[PDB]
Amino acid sequence: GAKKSAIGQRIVATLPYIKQEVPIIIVFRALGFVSDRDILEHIIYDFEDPEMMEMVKPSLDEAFVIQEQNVALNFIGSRGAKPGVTKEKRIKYAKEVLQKEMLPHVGVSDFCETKKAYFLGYMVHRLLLAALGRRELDDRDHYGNKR
Amino acid sequence: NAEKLVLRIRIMNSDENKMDDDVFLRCIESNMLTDMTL
Amino acid sequence: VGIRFCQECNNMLYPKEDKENRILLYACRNCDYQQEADNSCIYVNKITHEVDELTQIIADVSQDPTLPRTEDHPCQKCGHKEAVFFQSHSARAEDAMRLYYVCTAPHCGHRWTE
Amino acid sequence: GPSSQNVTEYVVRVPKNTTKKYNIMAFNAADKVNFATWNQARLERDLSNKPEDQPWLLRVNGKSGRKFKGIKKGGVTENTSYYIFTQCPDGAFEAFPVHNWYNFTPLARHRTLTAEEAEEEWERRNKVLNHFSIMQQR
Amino acid sequence: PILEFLEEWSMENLEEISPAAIADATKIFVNGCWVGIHKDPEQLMNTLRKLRRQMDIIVSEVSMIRDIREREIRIYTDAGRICRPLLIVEKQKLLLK
Amino acid sequence: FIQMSVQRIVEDAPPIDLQAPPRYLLKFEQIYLSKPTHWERDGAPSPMMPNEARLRNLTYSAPLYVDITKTVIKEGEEQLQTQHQKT
Amino acid sequence: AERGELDLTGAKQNTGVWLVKVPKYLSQQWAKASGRGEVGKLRIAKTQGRTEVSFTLNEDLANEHPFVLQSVGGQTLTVFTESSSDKLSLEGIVVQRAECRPAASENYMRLKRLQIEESSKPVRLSQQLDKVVT
Ligand SMILES: [Zn+2]
Ligand SMILES: [Zn+2]
Repeated sequence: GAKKSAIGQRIVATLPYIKQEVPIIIVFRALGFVSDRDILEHIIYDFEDPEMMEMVKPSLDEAFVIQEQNVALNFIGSRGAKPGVTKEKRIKYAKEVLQKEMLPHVGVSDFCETKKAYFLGYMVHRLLLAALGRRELDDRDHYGNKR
Repeated sequence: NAEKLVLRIRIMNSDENKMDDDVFLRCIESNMLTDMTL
Repeated sequence: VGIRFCQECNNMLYPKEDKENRILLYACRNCDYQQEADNSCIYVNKITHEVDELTQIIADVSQDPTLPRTEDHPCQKCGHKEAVFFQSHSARAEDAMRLYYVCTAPHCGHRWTE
Repeated sequence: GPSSQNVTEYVVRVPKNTTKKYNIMAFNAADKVNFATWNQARLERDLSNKPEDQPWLLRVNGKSGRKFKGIKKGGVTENTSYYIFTQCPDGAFEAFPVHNWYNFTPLARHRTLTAEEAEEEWERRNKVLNHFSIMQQR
Repeated sequence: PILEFLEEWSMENLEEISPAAIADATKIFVNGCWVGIHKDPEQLMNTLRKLRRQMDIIVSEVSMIRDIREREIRIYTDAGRICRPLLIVEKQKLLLK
Repeated sequence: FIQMSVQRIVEDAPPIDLQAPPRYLLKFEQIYLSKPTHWERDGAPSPMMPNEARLRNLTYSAPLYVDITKTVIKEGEEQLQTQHQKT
Repeated sequence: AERGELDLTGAKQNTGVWLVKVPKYLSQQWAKASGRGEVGKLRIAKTQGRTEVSFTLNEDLANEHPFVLQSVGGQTLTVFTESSSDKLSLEGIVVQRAECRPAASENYMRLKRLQIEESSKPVRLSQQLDKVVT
């Protein structure tokens, strides 16, 4: 597309109990990280790497409109499997989804958003390395990935 | 003769004289890289 | 190449042009903030991307016991005879057979390729 | 001089109880927080949930100044404790346990797009023109 | 017991660090959870290996993996991991005598 | 599984809260297992040997018991806490 | 001047404080009495181009704790307190971070093992029952 190939390749997230995926940056907005620098700090640990910074540009533009945590939570709640009757209930549902359903192994406590942002950023960071070719793709057959 | 081969591109003068003067180059740059056939 | 962040809301700064002065300006979005651009390059991509692997190589790899070690390539920085050699083995290269050497002397993470 | 070999030793005191609790306030380095302009500030519990188990809201210089939100550290220090040493005239260090750890980040102030407004932009999210212009119209 | 020991040693919790410090340090993962970062990965692995071999805090079935290139230490304690006994070799010699 | 997982599963289960307004709570704490037992027609328990299970087409199963504590509140500033040991 | 106002006087004086990470046993011993007004002495030794921090445990308390400093330029830390009379104040700004480590290495794990075992007491396990419940 004209503008489709200009921004590049954008990253989305398929969170549980959501019918349709959401932009990755939106999930960071919901977790409480609003500014781009705060979000990118959890994804790119070395700002001196121009290659990594470009990979996240299309993702930032996709979620440019959403600029507040409550706005982001409503967007996540709006796409929930059981959309809320009102906007306030949508935010509560989205908060519950991220609180327990998203990355539960990281934590389920009400104050684990920071830990979930780091791991989610690590998931994005790992994806960028695969996209950049810096790290080899995981092997399903590798038996240390099995239980 | 120069060790580096270069090709400078700029938008038409008539349009300069609607989408975006900056983003449009990226659309052209991406479009020319793949869609254009040499 | 340089990525700039707003000084008010710590958001991304995108390039913008002021017709009044005809000088590149990095203007924050949703922040009515502007900055004086100096690089003059807003976007650059290298299709060949001949990015040096030595920059990517981490000196800690010299502690890997699974890497081969050669005494025939002494370190230039310190002269340590022992060195640990390996291949990049990273995608986008299409030809990964050259060896990169890392000095095994502690505190000397010198990296070189022959 | 004496500073080249100065040795200082002070007594450590641990009062059983204090009227005021001690907690850590953390600011990110990139925030460039400066207290010179902090003429006035307000710290209170949030009202979004609508108390002791809710986030803390920090406001500086009223609405004009920057606003920060503090969140309790989810990770508990079951195997760790934190103490702060404060200089006193008696010359003996005093250590107070950290009741809580709070992380504060700045909150940007501007005409942020509302939830209803974001719905319209969702139509053009895939295809949008002149990202700068979207804020100007609002 | 692994997390308690890691906190005692020079491992900084994720909450109590600035993101600028994560670049040089190695991420510490326990059962897939990024517990924190550590500035001396080599010494930690030697200490972690020593404890497991002495069976002090780390049980025999706990596997510690250091990805030197990726600057990551992965500690796995969950079930379902297939392992086998191997003789330890130090300085090109068997510890079995 | 028997020594840890079963007990953890019972412990991790949320307490049962019921409202009528009298309020009822059920909390399960301790798990007990008896040796594999078989009950005769008369109802007399007896240890079940694996060969007898094989011969008589029985299931080699051990009875499972759980200590249940029940607390009831009847908005009368009184609380009654009754525990059923080895349910 | 209001209830929510923060007494930022401590920030004005630029008072410096030290953040120290210590294990539980050291604090647990302090928590034992916690009212004698004394738990030990903090000794700091400085040389021409090196500084070392160490702490000594009180003899009565027992019946060496070397300290390692950490960089504080990567994060700015401040200390504030909330008064019971609803009067918040800022004690000061953290200027240095330190951590406490155990002098012993082998027998120290023995104390840790006891703590791990002690914290395992609430860990309930299924109990074999000799006689079927009747
Ligand atoms: Zn801005
Ligand atoms: Zn060398």
